[PDB]
Amino acid sequence: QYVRIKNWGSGEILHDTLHHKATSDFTCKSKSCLGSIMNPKSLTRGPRDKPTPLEELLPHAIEFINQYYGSFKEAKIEEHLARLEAVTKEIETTGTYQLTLDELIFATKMAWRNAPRCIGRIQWSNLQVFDARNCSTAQEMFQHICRHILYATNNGNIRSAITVFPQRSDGKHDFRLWNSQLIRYAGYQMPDGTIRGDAATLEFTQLCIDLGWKPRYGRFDVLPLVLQADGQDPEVFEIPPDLVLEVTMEHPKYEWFQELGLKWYALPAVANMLLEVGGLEFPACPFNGWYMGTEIGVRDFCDTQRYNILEEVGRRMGLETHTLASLWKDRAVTEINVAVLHSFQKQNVTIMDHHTASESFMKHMQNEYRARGGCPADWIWLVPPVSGSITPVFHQEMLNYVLSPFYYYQIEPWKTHIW
Amino acid sequence: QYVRIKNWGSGEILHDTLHHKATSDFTCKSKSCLGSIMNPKSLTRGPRDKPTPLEELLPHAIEFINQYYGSFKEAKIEEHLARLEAVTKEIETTGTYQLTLDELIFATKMAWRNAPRCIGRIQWSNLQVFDARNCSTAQEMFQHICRHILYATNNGNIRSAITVFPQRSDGKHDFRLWNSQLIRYAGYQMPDGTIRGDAATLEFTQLCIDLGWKPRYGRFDVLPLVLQADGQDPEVFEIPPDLVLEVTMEHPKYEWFQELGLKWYALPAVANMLLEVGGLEFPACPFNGWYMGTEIGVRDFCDTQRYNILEEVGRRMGLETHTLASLWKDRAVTEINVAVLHSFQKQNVTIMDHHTASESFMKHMQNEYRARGGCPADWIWLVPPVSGSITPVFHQEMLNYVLSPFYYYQIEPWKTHIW
Ligand code: HEM
Ligand code: HEM
Ligand SMILES: C[C@H](O)[C@H](O)[C@H]1CNc2nc(N)[nH]c(=O)c2N1
Ligand SMILES: C[C@H](O)[C@H](O)[C@H]1CNc2nc(N)[nH]c(=O)c2N1
Ligand SMILES: [C-]#N
Ligand SMILES: [C-]#N
Ligand SMILES: [Zn+2]
Repeated sequence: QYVRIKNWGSGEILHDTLHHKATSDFTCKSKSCLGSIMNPKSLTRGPRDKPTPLEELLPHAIEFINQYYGSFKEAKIEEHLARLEAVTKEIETTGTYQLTLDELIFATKMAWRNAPRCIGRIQWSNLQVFDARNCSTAQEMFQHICRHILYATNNGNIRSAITVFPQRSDGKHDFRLWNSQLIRYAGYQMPDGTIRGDAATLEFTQLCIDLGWKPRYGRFDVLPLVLQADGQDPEVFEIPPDLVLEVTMEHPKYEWFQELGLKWYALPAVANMLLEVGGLEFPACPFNGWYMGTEIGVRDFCDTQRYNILEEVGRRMGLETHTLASLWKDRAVTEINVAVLHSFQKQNVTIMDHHTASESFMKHMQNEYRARGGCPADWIWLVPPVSGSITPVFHQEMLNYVLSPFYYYQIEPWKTHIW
Repeated sequence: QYVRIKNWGSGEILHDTLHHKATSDFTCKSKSCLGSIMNPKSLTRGPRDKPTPLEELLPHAIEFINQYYGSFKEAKIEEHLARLEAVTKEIETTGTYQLTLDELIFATKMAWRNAPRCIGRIQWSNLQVFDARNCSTAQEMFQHICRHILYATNNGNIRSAITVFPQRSDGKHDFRLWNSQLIRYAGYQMPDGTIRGDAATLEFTQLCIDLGWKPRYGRFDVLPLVLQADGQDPEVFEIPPDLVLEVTMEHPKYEWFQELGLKWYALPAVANMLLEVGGLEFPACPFNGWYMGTEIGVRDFCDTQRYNILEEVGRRMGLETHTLASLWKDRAVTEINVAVLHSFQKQNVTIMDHHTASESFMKHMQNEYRARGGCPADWIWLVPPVSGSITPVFHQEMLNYVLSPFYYYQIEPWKTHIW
């Protein structure tokens, strides 16, 4: 059996069978639907005290091995069987197991492919993987991270990449990045009460300050890298400025846009998620793609809880800023998005508009149903923050489910860390 | 216990306990989340052959009675108990029961209040209820419907109202409106292949034609009323033109907007849903509110599957219509929304912009948690089709669940009708 999915923009239908591979449980009860919750337990993978129990690890590893050998065009049964047996014995004798380089590479791409909230998965097969499972010290992490940033930025020609640090063992020697993303701006709560910079990073910025970092009280101060190696206490690392590429904002027609003094970094790199594969868990695996215009223009700049610049852009456009019914927000928000796209393109920094991204995803989704009868998708995250109905993703029904490999969230490290 | 709900725009939290009253099951499995499905079984109430079984009716009626008497500021226990006993005996002796006028009025408002996909529920206590449970013929339905339209339009000063026809008995004498809404435009598939008018009503328009209605092949031809009384075959009824108020579209700055020849009706009136209360089911209960700018400007006019006018508005604004990345759609869509709001306001027809509606709902939601610890809400339907992130509803987490009384969908009558 399957699940019928229809696209109201074209009356097209699809049959989802891939949801049968659904790991465990999502976060919607039998009665209620918690589909709009941002960080539900179902999407989180928390700390540990002892190694993952064999009874549960062994079966997961078997699934992944089979999954891996089942992806080849031409099967290699003999190798398939040899690997199963080996892993089985290893887990049974050592209490865990190591992945081969090719299994890890496959896993990082499948996890990306299974990320329901990612709009850019059509790029899933193009992923540079940096194997840092050898790493043991904070300084070495720092180095791997710097190499990653340098490779991924590629002077504006953004390249998708991921760096995998040592897998979790007993959970008391976890490798962790305490940062939300590799590159982010600091947020400071001034005496008067006002916030300076990015309000979203207040807790973290305050944390860095406690760890010895010198607050520069700027509006766009790149935060430091806070690294945790082998369950060891976190160490602060300033990011070499040459490595951080930034785009200064200017509108193609409004010369006063420049006067706002806005700028944003070119590399979006989630640094705090956990990669799960065949029972193994990697709590440190920073990855990056390239930006979608609306993340910066709509969310980062316009979100009331972020740089909240709408009001100002409105006045400067001379709109009825005090008459909500005039739709001034709609006008300003569009001019901000045009500036963002224009700026990235003028400084040759890879970037994609939400319409193009939307049409792109729709192509990926079709390929997916056509390749494996399914494609986990979170409608709420996949529909752009503006122009929703104008993009095809809006008219597409979709099912959301957790597969494996998968990128899970984690509890903020500073809340579960034994100092 | 409860469920923690957070608003990321203000860090505010709420505790949902009202979800405990959740009827049966939603449409999200234990593993998968079908929260983006438009017409899931969980939201539909289909046909019948025999009267609703006592074993299940009696308990529902008891719940509703209790619910009704529990809403008074000052309890009336004696009356509470008298009513329970009476209903109990009636169901036990007649196989069903009748609601009092006040119970019905309460029920229609609670059902509105429990409609998770409605953005305008802050108006829930203001509802004109027309009791047509006495009705027996198609012509009488037609009359009630005409009275409803006349009262609700109120020459532009739109008033919310609902007309309740006879409740379902054995399911073989159902009263039904075959129309999507009371007032809608016809859609015609021309020989060449092109569609004329509203594509969304092709199946229905074709149906009317089969029933004898004369297709005027226009672009804005008000469809006829197709009424079903007492399980009797449907009868076509032209709507007196004087009763149908229409707004002609013109932009406040672009004189060429008028040249597009757009117009829309002033009364949005869902005509095909089923009202469920204490086990009883009313398959005929047309209701109406007033419009939200985006329903007409964004969905009705811009939806590719509807009047699809974006491209044309784009050319006429001289935008790079062939460069998706230019964000021309974003610009056109805004000008269309301004025309719609401007037009309704110039002709004094009640209407609300999506920002105001959004802020309004957020106020309702707060009152609700504060009044009964909950408020079923469908994020996917409550977030406007454009400017999503710019409205506060977007940053509000919410839970979706089916309570009772409730407005359910139904299977198109022409698919389950015994001619
Ligand atoms: C080709 C470039 C890519 C684009 C255009 C893209 C775009 C996006 C966007 C728009 C989001 C939403 C972020 C937000 O709302 O804050 C997202 C989420 C996500 N993407 Fe991608 N992505 C890309 C590459 C990647 C890569 C390389 C991976 C992993 C290997 C990935 C994994 C995910 C995950 C796990 C999320 C969820 C993030 C969260 O929940 O906070 N994406 N992506
Ligand atoms: C005060 C005016 C009202 C406003 C501004 C309002 C607005 C809306 C909007 C924007 C929708 C979405 C329609 C769509 O997406 O196609 C909706 C849905 C809904 N509203 Fe309201 N509403 C109002 C009055 C009412 C009334 C009087 C009732 C019932 C007594 C009601 C019941 C519902 C229901 C059941 C839905 C779901 C419709 C569907 O699923 O197709 N609304 N409303
Ligand atoms: C409450 C709601 O879940 C929340 O605001 C979501 C909505 N959709 C989103 N979609 C994306 N891509 N990113 C987000 O941060 C959000 N926030
Ligand atoms: C597929 C998806 O459920 C569908 O396009 C929904 C999204 N949100 C909506 N929201 C409202 N108000 N009305 C709609 O018709 C829809 N369509
Ligand atoms: C995607 N990050
Ligand atoms: C609301 N209709
Ligand atoms: Zn759900």
